[PDB]
Amino acid sequence: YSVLYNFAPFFAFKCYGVSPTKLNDLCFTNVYADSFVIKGNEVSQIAPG
Amino acid sequence: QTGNIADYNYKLPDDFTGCVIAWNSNKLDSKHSGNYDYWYRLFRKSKLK
Ligand SMILES: *[C@@H]1O[C@H](CO)[C@@H](O[C@@H]2O[C@H](CO)[C@@H](O)[C@H](O)[C@H]2NC(C)=O)[C@H](O)[C@H]1NC(C)=O
Repeated sequence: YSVLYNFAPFFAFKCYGVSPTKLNDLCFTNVYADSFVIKGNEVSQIAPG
Repeated sequence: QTGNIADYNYKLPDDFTGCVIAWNSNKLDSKHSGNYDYWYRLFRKSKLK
C-alpha cells in the first residue's frame, strides 16, 4: 500500500467502509478496482448515496 | 469481540455478567434524507480495554 500512500499526490483519500490505516495486514482475495478520469468536482461528488 | 466499534468505542468485558437488551428502532433513530447525528470512532491507536 506504499504506492497507494506515497506515489501520486492522492488528492482523494476519503472512504467510509474500512480504515486505510489498519489495512496493511488486513487481507482479502479479490478487489474490484475501476479506473476513470474526471475533473476536480466529480472527484468530490464520488461518494455512496 | 474483535472488530472496529467493539475495539475502539465499547468493549464488553470478557468475564461479563448480566443481560443485554436489543430492539430495532428505525422510526426513533432514522429520518428521511439521512440521519448521521450519531458518531462511531473507527480510528484508534490500539484496542480498547
Ligand atoms: C486514557 O488513559 C489511558 C490510561 O490507561 C491511556 O490510553 C492508552 O494510551 C496509550 C498511549 O499513552 C495507548 O497506546 C493506548 O492504546 C491507550 N489505551 C486506551 C484504552 O485508551 C491514555 O492516557 C488516555 N487515552 C487517550 C485516548 O487520551
